[PDB]
Amino acid sequence: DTVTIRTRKFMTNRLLQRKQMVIDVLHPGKATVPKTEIREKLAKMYKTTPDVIFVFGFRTHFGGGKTTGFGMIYDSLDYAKKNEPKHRLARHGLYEKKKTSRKQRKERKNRMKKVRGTAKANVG
Amino acid sequence: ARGPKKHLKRVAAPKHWMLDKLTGVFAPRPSTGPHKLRECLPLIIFLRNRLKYALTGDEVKKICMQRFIKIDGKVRTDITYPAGFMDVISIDKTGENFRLIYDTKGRFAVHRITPEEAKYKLCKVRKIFVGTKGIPHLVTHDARTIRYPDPLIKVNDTIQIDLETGKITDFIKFDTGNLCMVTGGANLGRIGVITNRERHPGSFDVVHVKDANGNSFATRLSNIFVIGKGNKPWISLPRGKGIRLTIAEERDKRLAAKQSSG
Amino acid sequence: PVARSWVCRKTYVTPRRPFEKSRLDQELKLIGEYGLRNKREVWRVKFTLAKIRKAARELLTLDEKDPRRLFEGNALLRRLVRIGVLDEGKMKLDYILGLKIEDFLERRLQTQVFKLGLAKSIHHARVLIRQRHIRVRKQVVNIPSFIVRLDSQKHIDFSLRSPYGGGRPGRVKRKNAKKG
RNA sequence: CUCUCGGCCGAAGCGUUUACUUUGAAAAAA
RNA sequence: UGGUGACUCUAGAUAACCUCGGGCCGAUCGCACGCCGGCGGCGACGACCCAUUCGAACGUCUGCCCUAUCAACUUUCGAUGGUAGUCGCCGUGCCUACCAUGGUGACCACGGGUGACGGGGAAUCAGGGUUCGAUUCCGGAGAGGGAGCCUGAGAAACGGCUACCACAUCCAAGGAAGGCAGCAGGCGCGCAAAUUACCCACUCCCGACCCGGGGAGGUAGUGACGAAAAAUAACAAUACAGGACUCUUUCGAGGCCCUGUAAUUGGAAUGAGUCCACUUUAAAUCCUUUAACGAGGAUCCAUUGGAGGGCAAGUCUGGUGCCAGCAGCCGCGGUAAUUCCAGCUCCAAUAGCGUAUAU
RNA sequence: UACCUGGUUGAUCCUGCCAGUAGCAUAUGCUUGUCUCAAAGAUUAAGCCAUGCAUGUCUAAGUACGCACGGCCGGUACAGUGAAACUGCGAAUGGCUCAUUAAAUCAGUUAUGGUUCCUUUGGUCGCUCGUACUUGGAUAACUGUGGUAAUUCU
Ligand SMILES: [Mg+2]
Ligand SMILES: [Mg+2]
Ligand SMILES: [Mg+2]
Ligand SMILES: [Mg+2]
Ligand SMILES: [Mg+2]
Ligand SMILES: [Mg+2]
Ligand SMILES: [Mg+2]
Ligand SMILES: [Mg+2]
Ligand SMILES: [Mg+2]
Ligand SMILES: [Mg+2]
Ligand SMILES: [Mg+2]
Ligand SMILES: [Mg+2]
Ligand SMILES: [Mg+2]
Ligand SMILES: [Mg+2]
Ligand SMILES: [Mg+2]
Ligand SMILES: [Mg+2]
Ligand SMILES: [Mg+2]
Ligand SMILES: [Mg+2]
Ligand SMILES: [Mg+2]
Ligand SMILES: [Mg+2]
Ligand SMILES: [Mg+2]
Ligand SMILES: [Mg+2]
Ligand SMILES: [Mg+2]
Ligand SMILES: [Mg+2]
Ligand SMILES: [Mg+2]
Ligand SMILES: [Mg+2]
Ligand SMILES: [Mg+2]
Ligand SMILES: [Mg+2]
Ligand SMILES: [Mg+2]
Ligand SMILES: [Mg+2]
Ligand SMILES: [Mg+2]
Ligand SMILES: [Mg+2]
Ligand SMILES: [Mg+2]
Ligand SMILES: [Mg+2]
Ligand SMILES: [Mg+2]
Ligand SMILES: [Mg+2]
Ligand SMILES: [Mg+2]
Ligand SMILES: [Mg+2]
Ligand SMILES: [Mg+2]
Ligand SMILES: [Mg+2]
Ligand SMILES: [Mg+2]
Ligand SMILES: [Mg+2]
Ligand SMILES: [Mg+2]
Repeated sequence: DTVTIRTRKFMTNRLLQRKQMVIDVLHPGKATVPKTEIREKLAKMYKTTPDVIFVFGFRTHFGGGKTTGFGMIYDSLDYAKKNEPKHRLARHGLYEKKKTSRKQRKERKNRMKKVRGTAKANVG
Repeated sequence: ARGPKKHLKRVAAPKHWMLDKLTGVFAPRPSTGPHKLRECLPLIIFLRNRLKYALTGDEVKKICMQRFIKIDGKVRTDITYPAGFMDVISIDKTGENFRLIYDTKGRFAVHRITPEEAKYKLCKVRKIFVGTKGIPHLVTHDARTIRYPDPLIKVNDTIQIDLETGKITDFIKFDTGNLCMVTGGANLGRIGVITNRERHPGSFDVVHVKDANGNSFATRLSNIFVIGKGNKPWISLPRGKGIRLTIAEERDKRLAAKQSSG
Repeated sequence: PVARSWVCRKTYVTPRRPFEKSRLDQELKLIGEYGLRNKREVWRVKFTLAKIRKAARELLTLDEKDPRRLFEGNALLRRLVRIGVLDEGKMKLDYILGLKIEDFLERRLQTQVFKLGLAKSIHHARVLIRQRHIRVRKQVVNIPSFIVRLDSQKHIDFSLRSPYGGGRPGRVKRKNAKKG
């Protein structure tokens, strides 16, 4: 019941189709507030929906009073999918990374380097 | 080292970029262009470190690939494009225009200009040569060559270029009494009236310049840029009007602002 | 090449003569009177005072109208007045040479916590600070060697999340109340 | 320091040349 | 015509030339589509030349350690200069032909050595100095040792090629393939130095490129190199060695203040740990934030060196008896050892402190 | 913090060194609870290396007749996604190390009026009086026959 959100800095990135701000969270007696509900607070504060709000970099100060992070509110979900880094979309479930490792791909590449044209597709 | 170098160490980057130490090993390494590497401001530095429109380099690339940034009226999608002195950066999507003008402390200040003033620029002339069936040619500090210039235009003069067409509209001759900015050295960013120029044949020429507050300083001739005819500049000056405060008066001004705050 | 910084300093210096009665006695007096952990804290304070005295001595030999002397002397005097070591009525450069080690030791958070009555001893003050019971303004300060600024002195409270300030009983009180 | 040029000054020499001293400029970042 | 301090510069005029191993003078792609029978808007590639940027390469001036048990050196095979050329991207003995006899040196030439890559810098330092700089920035060099090349704007490139020298792999004995002073890792050498980990999320680089790649780089692991902060207890009550303070006449009184045997009591406060959840992050870990548990020998138990002098702290006790040993130096030990071996006590620094070596 | 102390003599004052004292770097010993930074096969062997990785790259816009997918319509030359291959660019940067090197390297200062320069940027690109409503031959990918114990061979 006692969790306050304030936004210190604020700018409208018209070129990146969003609003970017610094968020400070007041939670005097609780753990660091989860991102999922900071998103709800931001959506209610800015009269948007939580699906276009991306928050990150939340660091809690010594003594346990406040947390500070950054937030973006996109004009639309398609703009967010165009402009957001892929890992932040994966946090919201909108993106999935490939399951291969660096070693797997590197060894496959160096194996393919030993064969001529179509046989390159026959090694994996 | 065989062949040209393609990297730039962060600690080896020019100091006026105001780059920190712990963000990375490397620096943006400006692309080859109209301005020298040491005297330019790469597009990424301006768009990310200065204006805070982007948080990372990838965001700067995303901004530039939508063709929103124009440098002197032309769309520039290269994020390491060297933008230098008197360049005009236009962002139509958000609708602002900047002119890269040195601040008093020798750094490119964020200086917003009106869209009327973003239609032209001033260029120092570097050389004049006749070629190709007796056609004269001018070369500016911006690496643009203009054929058929006014016969009165001599070296070390200043020409006003209409960015849309690229032609000369008027000019200021290099003479005592004309306003100038220092574009290099210890007095970089300082604005004053030219007092006297002493010639040393076979060597560098020294130009003496007096501020609006009465302070005088010398520079080399290659470090002088004619800004206006007489006391009146032909462009808008940054918030600091080109005068340098000593550290004492700067501290006094800061303290006065602190006292008046709140 | 890496993206790391390697600037670091030693905050103290060691005395040249390891065993001498007068120095040992004076250091022990300071340790007992200000509740210090060891002699390294005394030598740390001594080193800061020595650096300040060296800077002042460098400035004194300069000309009075020298702009560098005026600038850094003003900065040094304002820093010393700001932490409470110097008096505003004694804001001349030579008075810096009159400062003692006890002046810098009196501005620690430990001694100020003891002087304000939040603790009944200097050692109780140290354990109170290290146990997160003490706050300066709104920030809970955990470091005994926290030089209290002159403006920051009036805001030293009991850290309202602590049992002494915020009225929440600790481990021992809760366990002993459960035994009832 | 003066005799000449250009608008009382700006120019020109050369006072044997310096060393020295003071100033100014140019001088990577760390 | 224009320019420079200074052109044999720039431009102009004339007579020719213009390499078959040729110089430019568009036979290229995409998107919108149009107008008046033909004209066209945006771009992308390409291109001789000029300028510009990024350079690079030669030069100018001054500056380098030790050594004379190195005093004369270079010049017949260029040493110094002149003339003409060759080659080179160009200025040049760069090389050639012909000439001249020059050029350097006690102001240290030439030769030798260096545990010599050079700087920015580092340690110490009153002032002056001495020493270090392989090491993340700049410059140079090299890719086992020499040498020679192709391609290319740019290598005399070695994660390109061709040989020889030294090593060395597979072989069916005919042949083939090599280069970790890249990241990990192994051997060897040693007094002496970490994981055959995760990732392109950040900084930037490359490419035809908003998209791919990057052991550059970032993140963890090991890590007492070193630097910063900083626990190992605090308080109250007793009881007192007790002390000061205090009246009284000595006791006493003095119950104000302090210290400590306190294996005397007593509740309070905590984080080291264990551990949900957040937060962190590319994914994590750590730190920070917060539940729950978590301290009386609070055994949740601080060490390393010393105790004759230098130099701080025991001529206390037991053992040994010029032995064993200590001792940087002076010295201690031969039956009452302030010095050895121990117990107790004490003191110096303290999460650190001894020792060897360079300075 | 501009500092000294023990040791030659029966005793003294000197010279003078030895020893002590503090810092800094390497190694090593004993010890080690929290937390933030952080050096790290330089020294001896620029000694030798198993194994894996460290340099690749496509836009709307050079070349697509791989059904490998997918058509929409099915003669609409060429829908689109697109492996491969040709073409172009990069691979001369970065990283490592310190063997060589003693006016050499390097540093500051100057010069190129004595040269080269991919790229980016601007100029120039009907300036020349002499089949075009589009020219020619290949080669790769692909399809098929193979050789060698063996290679990123062909
Ligand atoms: Mg390199
Ligand atoms: Mg010149
Ligand atoms: Mg510097
Ligand atoms: Mg010649
Ligand atoms: Mg000759
Ligand atoms: Mg000859
Ligand atoms: Mg060597
Ligand atoms: Mg050296
Ligand atoms: Mg080195
Ligand atoms: Mg070495
Ligand atoms: Mg280097
Ligand atoms: Mg090489
Ligand atoms: Mg080797
Ligand atoms: Mg080679
Ligand atoms: Mg290799
Ligand atoms: Mg290489
Ligand atoms: Mg290795
Ligand atoms: Mg061994
Ligand atoms: Mg070690
Ligand atoms: Mg990346
Ligand atoms: Mg990528
Ligand atoms: Mg690395
Ligand atoms: Mg671990
Ligand atoms: Mg050690
Ligand atoms: Mg430490
Ligand atoms: Mg903790
Ligand atoms: Mg002991
Ligand atoms: Mg003993
Ligand atoms: Mg002793
Ligand atoms: Mg003593
Ligand atoms: Mg010893
Ligand atoms: Mg002894
Ligand atoms: Mg004698
Ligand atoms: Mg004697
Ligand atoms: Mg000594
Ligand atoms: Mg010692
Ligand atoms: Mg922990
Ligand atoms: Mg190394
Ligand atoms: Mg080695
Ligand atoms: Mg290819
Ligand atoms: Mg290119
Ligand atoms: Mg290439
Ligand atoms: Mg061009």
